[PDB]
Amino acid sequence: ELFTNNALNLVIIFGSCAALILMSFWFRRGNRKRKGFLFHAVQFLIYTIIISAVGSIINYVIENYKLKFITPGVIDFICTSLIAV
Amino acid sequence: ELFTNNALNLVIIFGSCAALILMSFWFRRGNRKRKGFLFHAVQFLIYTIIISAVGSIINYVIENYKLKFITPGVIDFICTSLIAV
Repeated sequence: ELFTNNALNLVIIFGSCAALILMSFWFRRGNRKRKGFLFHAVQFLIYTIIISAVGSIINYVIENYKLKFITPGVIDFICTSLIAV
Repeated sequence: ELFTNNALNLVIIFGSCAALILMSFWFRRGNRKRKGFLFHAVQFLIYTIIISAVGSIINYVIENYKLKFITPGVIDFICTSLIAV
């Protein structure tokens, strides 16, 4: 659905939009338009936040529609692999 | 069956085809037709991916047809032995 899916998503779905806003701010770089070290650190941090939110997003999808065969072990393994990469 | 088995296989069965495509690409070697060190490393990695996918493939076979007497402990022991070899 659309309204029911949005209601069940709670703030997990809005995490992607918030992270997009944060990425736009980092493109503006906030206080000063610079990059190096800490900039990459905070970018990696909010990417990890993106993946953490996506974990709950996909956890709700197979819980509110159908369990199917996702076996969330594999998706958390994939998320850890992406974080490592 | 054929259609039901394919539907229940999900992307685990297609992992073998994807790995075959990756092996063909490694035969083409992608950027440059060379080998050594990292080439063997990535080949071992995608072989491990093959075995990991086959684990779930065989896990679904005895779950959707009949449990029988496989005792998945022995098959994971065999897969670990093959990885070590």
